[PDB]
Amino acid sequence: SLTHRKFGGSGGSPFSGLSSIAVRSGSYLDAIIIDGVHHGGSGGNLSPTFTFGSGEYISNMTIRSGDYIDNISFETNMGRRFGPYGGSGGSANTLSNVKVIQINGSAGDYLDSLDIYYEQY
Amino acid sequence: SLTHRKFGGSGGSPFSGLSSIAVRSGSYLDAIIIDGVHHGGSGGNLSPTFTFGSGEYISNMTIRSGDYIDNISFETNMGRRFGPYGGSGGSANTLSNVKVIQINGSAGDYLDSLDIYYEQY
Ligand SMILES: OC[C@H]1O[C@@H](O)[C@H](O)[C@@H](O)[C@@H]1O
Ligand SMILES: OC[C@H]1O[C@@H](O)[C@H](O)[C@@H](O)[C@@H]1O
Ligand SMILES: OC[C@H]1O[C@@H](O)[C@H](O)[C@@H](O)[C@@H]1O
Ligand SMILES: OC[C@H]1O[C@@H](O)[C@H](O)[C@@H](O)[C@@H]1O
Ligand SMILES: OC[C@H]1O[C@@H](O)[C@H](O)[C@@H](O)[C@@H]1O
Ligand SMILES: OC[C@H]1O[C@@H](O)[C@H](O)[C@@H](O)[C@@H]1O
Repeated sequence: SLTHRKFGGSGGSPFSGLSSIAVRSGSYLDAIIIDGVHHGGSGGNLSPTFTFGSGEYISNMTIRSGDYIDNISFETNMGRRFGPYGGSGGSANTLSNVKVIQINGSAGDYLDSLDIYYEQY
Repeated sequence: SLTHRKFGGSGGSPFSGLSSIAVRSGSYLDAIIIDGVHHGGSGGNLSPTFTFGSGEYISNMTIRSGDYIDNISFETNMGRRFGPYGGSGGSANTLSNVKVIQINGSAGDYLDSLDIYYEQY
């Protein structure tokens, strides 16, 4: 189970460890690039990079998947969008009214899977 | 509800969105640097960067804090240690037998606070 703990005082401006996302994609997601770190293979084409502002987070997301991640799109709490990138294989699954905290996953030559850590509202 | 969800298939090798950590420190934590992205001020001295290997995550952490983050130390499941860095002020608190998932927080000229998301085992 996901939990959290706060340490420290009340000062300063908020930040998140999740800074940016890009992907390489063709018919599948070949790779996801998190904070500049490449996870996956060398196929497909490189998307533009989406950089989160302060206070910004993924609030809704659609992931198409089967054996691999086929496609990703998301929208933030500030009305910004990323994607869709990828193909039309697999089946869709959507998250709505969330706050994504972290993106982990598994990868080889492709992005096999995403493990999304989030608050569900 | 804090939760997580897996999308996709069974293949590939796990990765984390939290790839590396460094700090600037003196008597306090001046800054935390997450996947190279700086949060905090330019005081103190810059630590080496700690980069997580495959299958490696933070398993134990000690944070000293008061009005700021005074000190951080952690150990991974592979037995590698980071820190301690910072000073001897504040009060200590420890996470034990965890998997750290994400590090968020707040910062100004110093690291004011951390919000650590983790699984407790
Ligand atoms: O995304 C999976 C594959 O889709 C194909 O259409 C592209 O030509 C490849 O480079 C890519 O690896
Ligand atoms: O996720 C990659 C592929 O997995 C297969 O199991 C599905 O049948 C395809 O629709 C999908 O494109
Ligand atoms: O990413 C697609 C695949 O790439 C291969 O190189 C890995 O060994 C598989 O486990 C994985 O399913
Ligand atoms: O970490 C708090 C402060 O500690 C002092 O010992 C250092 O000289 C400063 O550069 C630093 O900003
Ligand atoms: O965290 C910065 C400082 O906060 C104060 O509230 C504590 O009394 C000090 O011990 C600590 O060094
Ligand atoms: O980070 C320590 C301090 O730096 C200042 O610049 C900010 O205005 C304070 O909110 C913060 O507590």
